Amino acid sequence: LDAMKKAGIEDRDLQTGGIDIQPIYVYPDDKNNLKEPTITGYSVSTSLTVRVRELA
Amino acid sequence: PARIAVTGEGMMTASPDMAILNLSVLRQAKTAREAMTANNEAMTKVLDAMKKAGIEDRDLQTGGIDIQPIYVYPDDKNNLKEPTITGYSVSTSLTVRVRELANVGKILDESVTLGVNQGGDLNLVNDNPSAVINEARKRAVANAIAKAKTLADAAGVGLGRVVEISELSRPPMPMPIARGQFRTMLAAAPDNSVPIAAGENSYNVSVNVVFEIK
Amino acid sequence: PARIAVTGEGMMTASPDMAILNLSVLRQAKTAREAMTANNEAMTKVLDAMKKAGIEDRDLQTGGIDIQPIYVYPDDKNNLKEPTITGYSVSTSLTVRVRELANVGKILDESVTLGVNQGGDLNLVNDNPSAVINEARKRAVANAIAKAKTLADAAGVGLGRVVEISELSRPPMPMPIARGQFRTMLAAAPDNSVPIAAGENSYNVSVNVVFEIK
Amino acid sequence: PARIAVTGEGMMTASPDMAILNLSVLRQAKTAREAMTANNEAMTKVLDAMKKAGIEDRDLQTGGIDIQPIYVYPDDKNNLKEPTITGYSVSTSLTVRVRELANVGKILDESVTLGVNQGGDLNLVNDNPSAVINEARKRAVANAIAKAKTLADAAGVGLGRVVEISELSRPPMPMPIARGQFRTMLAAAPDNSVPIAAGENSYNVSVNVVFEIK
Amino acid sequence: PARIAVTGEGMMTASPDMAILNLSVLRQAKTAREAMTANNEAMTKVLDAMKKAGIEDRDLQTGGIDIQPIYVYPDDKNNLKEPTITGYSVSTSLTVRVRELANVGKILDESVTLGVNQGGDLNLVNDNPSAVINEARKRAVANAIAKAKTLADAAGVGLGRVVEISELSRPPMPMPIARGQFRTMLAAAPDNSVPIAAGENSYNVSVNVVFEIK
Amino acid sequence: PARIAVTGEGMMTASPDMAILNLSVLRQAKTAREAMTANNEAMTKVLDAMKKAGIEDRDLQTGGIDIQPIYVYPDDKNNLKEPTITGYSVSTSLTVRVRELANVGKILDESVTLGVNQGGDLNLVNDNPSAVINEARKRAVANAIAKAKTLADAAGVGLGRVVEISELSRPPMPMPIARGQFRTMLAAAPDNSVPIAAGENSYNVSVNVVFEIK
Amino acid sequence: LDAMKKAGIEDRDLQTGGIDIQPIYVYPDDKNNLKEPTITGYSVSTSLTVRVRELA
Repeated sequence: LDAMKKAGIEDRDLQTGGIDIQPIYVYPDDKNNLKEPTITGYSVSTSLTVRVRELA
Repeated sequence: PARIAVTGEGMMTASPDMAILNLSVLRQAKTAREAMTANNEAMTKVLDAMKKAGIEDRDLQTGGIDIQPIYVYPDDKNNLKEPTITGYSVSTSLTVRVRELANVGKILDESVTLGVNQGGDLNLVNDNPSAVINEARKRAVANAIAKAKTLADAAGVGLGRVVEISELSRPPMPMPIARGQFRTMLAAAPDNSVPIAAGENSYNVSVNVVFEIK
Repeated sequence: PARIAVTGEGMMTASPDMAILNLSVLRQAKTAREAMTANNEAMTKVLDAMKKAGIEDRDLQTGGIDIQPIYVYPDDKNNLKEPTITGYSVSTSLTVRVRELANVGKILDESVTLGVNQGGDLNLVNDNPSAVINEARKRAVANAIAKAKTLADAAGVGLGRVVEISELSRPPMPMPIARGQFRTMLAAAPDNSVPIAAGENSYNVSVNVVFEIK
Repeated sequence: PARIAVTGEGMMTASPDMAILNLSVLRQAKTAREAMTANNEAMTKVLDAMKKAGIEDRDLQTGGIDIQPIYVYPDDKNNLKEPTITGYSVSTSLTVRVRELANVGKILDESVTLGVNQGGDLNLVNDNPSAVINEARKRAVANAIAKAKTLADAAGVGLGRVVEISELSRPPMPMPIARGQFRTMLAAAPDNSVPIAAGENSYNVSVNVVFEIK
Repeated sequence: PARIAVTGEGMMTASPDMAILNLSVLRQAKTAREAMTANNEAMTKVLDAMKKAGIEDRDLQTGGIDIQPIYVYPDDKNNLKEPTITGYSVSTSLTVRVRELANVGKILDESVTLGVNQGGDLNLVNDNPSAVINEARKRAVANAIAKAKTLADAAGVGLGRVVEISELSRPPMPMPIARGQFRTMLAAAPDNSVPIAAGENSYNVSVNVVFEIK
Repeated sequence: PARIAVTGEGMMTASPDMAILNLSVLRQAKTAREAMTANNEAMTKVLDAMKKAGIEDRDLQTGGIDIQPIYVYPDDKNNLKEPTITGYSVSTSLTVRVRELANVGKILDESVTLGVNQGGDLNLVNDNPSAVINEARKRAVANAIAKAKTLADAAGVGLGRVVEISELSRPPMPMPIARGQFRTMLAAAPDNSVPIAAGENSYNVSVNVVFEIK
Repeated sequence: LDAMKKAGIEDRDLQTGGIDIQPIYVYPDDKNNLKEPTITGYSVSTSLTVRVRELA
């Protein structure tokens, strides 16, 4: 958003929120001997919307 | 040129005296370089646990590196409308020969607790099979001779010298004895001997012998 | 004439010495001519990067090229009923021979970094299989003889010269040892060598030979 | 008599030089006789624009004609509910032999300008395939005598004269590489000749030899 | 005894000379008898139009009468049981051979304004292939000859008398060349004869030669 | 023993000079006995109409009686919940050879009006085909000789005596010339001759000849 | 086999061997929150054949 607020869009045209968080797995294959998956980390995103005034 | 020609077939069964565990150590990094250095490490560790858990060196082996990228996949809240790569998982295989088949328990459990694997599915051999085949052979040819001799009286002719033996057959992988493969063996077993049972390996042999008549 | 004729095969497994990457170059530009140009360029870029990165010229090679038209296809506000050609992607491919394993990560992660693609696609080998193969070949022959002797004893006949040898088999493949081959491979193991690891590579040969009966 | 009979297999792999391309020029009419000329000249339009980007005559050839009706297709107006002939459309193929790789975008975008293609099928063979083949061939035979010898040496015999060569196998095809060829290609490549690589033409020849045993 | 066995292909390509249109001419009547002559008459009408249209009595052929019912099929306003025969329809086939290829559009067009449809179906052929076909034979032998030369050498033997030649294969036939057949052709084609183009016909001969090794 | 061995193939086409009508008289009774006596009657009648319609006796033939029960079937208002037998239909076949192919019309229509049948589908032969085959043969063998002579110069050897001719092939049913079977003939026709057309019968022959070399 | 050797079949009519050993899992359900299965123990059998002479 720093990059945006500099990129030219005011604090009134920006919004955040809606965290999302879920595993990241290692899936069974040739070289399996893993049972179904196993959790190698996590992955996280929040959504952020940007409102571009001045269509051009 | 008058010959009699028969197929002989041998029979041999046996009890696994071994176990062989196939295992995979895989640990993961955000890059590949450190992928292995982390596996390679986790490895000499797990390897060691084993020598001290009481395994001889003649009974251990390795190789089989595998490098697989690790991605993230679309859901509610995601992008590239798709998966994109976040790391690598590196897995190597180490096999272990458990001699003294009564020791598999000690050596099996200790594995589930090294985080190595939930496999190690039934795999058991006899490690001097060569000796067993070789008998099965002898029964085979020796058996063929029996047929031969039978046929030649039944036709009232003499059984002569052996002109051709041939084994052009695909050699005998050993035989776990399956469910519906049940009676085949029973049926196909040798007479006047001690019985057979599932989980027994069994080695057959087919041979062709040709004797000249008179 | 009198002859005893058998087949034999022996086989050989080895954990891999190397890794070979098939890597390629995405560059595309709105006509063909500067498509290849922009390629040729972003290529020689990577090469210098590879060499400096540690590997030799004998150890990396290239060639072959395809320019595929790049399109726009119908959608919303596409009053186009069907596709036109908005550019070209030209890409070609470069193989990277990585001798010395513990390097593979450092070099793969440059396939990540600069360009390239997903890949490495798990390509391993041993530098010269040519040698491993031959030992197979040799174990197979001597194995054949082994059989012959047994049979000959069982039938009470000594064995003569070798009247003939045949390998009309399609040449051997490095059929890798994987799950499905776990057992089958284990089955063909020459006895009391080191066991095999999953991920190893199995070279295997089968050959027929024919002896006179002494 | 005695002998060893083996199939040797040589192989060679190469790098496209020329790029041959098939483009076809089609114009239309209300009629055959009329539009056929509309093609006949529009040809020598581009037969020219080709020497003017500088393609030789040795490098330009054509033939074959396709004259076929164009119809008009029922929707909501339609009628006689079939379609019916509003004219003819004639094509002719001209092919363009383009040597010098990096020079091909030139003579390719020359197309998209004049019609005649969308994208190219872009087929690239090489200088004298008869040449590469011919060495995969020599390689093959050599590889056979090689094989035979490993065999005799292991079997305790001598290797004699060649009493038979043959290859009646169906003659070899330039054989470019896919990703599935992956490994299966790595197999056959002479050890330590240039590492192989995608898009390369691959030529196998396979050959059968019998030497007498001594 | 000692020999070498090769096959080799021979390969020759040609553009079309003529075109040959199959044209069927049908009219129809409430009964056979009348349909037949109603045809005959209109028939004679059309070749007259051709013989004037510029094609000699040597370029025209007739024959192959065909005659079948014409029905009224059951519908809303049926009360007819299955169909009922409202007349007959008759056609004879007549083929026209257009020499001088640039004269097709002329003739093709006429063949329509007179009825008969069947656009020229791109049956452009050539008349004496026998020389072209024959050429490919001559090719094929001499190829396979130069194939044994190669073989004898790399195996170090001298290549002797020709003991056998045979062409038993499915006879040489004008397989024309189009999109799918691209690579497999130019790949299998003569080096530095002209380049090869779509729409051409191609004649392959394949034979088998056996020389005495000595 | 040095030979050259080739397949020859002949070609012959032709215009049906005949027609052959296959017809069925079936009339029906409430019993079988009177089934035929009613057919047998309706027969000698229709037979006669034909001799007087101008057909020779050499051109007529019969046989093929067929007796089929005739039932009634369930609906709204019926019983046995089923079909039950009410009579018999008896049908015999009479075939007629129309010579003078221009006379089929007169003889066809007169049939639809005897109530005989709505068949008589296109069936036309030439009735001295033996003479045509025989040529096709001569071209075949004569053609093989051509190949032979070709091959032996191209290898620079002499064409000798004829040691084996063989025709083990399934003999030549005649060939109506179909739609997509179109070019096969065109392609496969003899050089320097008058063209071919649909509805033409065509007779091919394949023969094997083997000459000794020198 | 003790029970058999007493049940009347000689040491010549009995055979053993063919060990088999595999996990035992707890499979995911309503009250899952377990990912695929998880290993709650193991189960072991050996095969033993008995040869009944005297068909009756």
